[PDB]
Amino acid sequence: VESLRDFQNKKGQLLPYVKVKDHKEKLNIYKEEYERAKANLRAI
Repeated sequence: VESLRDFQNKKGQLLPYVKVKDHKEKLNIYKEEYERAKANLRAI
């Protein structure tokens, strides 16, 4: 039972999901910064 438990533990994995969310928020922040700087320097 405990070996099967650690088997499902090794199955999950979670690292792809956390990398997905990390790269998503990174791209969002980067796009926000790009738009902000572009608008600011266009106005200036």
